[PDB]
Amino acid sequence: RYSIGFPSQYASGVSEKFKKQFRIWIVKEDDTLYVIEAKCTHLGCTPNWLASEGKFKCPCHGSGFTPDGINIEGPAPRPLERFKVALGDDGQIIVDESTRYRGERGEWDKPGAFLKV
Ligand code: FES
Repeated sequence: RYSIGFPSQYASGVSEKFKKQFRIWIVKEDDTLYVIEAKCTHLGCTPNWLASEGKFKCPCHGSGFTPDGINIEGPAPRPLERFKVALGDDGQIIVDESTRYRGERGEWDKPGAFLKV
């Protein structure tokens, strides 16, 4: 549970603001904003946004992820997890890390999984 500011403060694509501090990527996809835990779901390393290649490269066992977190290569077996994102009373985005949405169980499609912006 913390704040990552106003939706305006982001552009489409991948932001690495709170990567060092909160171990997250904040991604605005087409219509929407969502928050990716930078935690490889192979064993546990911290992968690396690679804008050139449109990819989060995990340096642990090569695992590759698309900009939406989908596991596309390497040993990683499932997409990178996502956190609940809500607008506060002050309009700023609260992230709640103790709720998580698993893209391969249709959890990205349920409330708090993203913000429409
Ligand atoms: S922990 Fe990321 S590839 Fe193994």
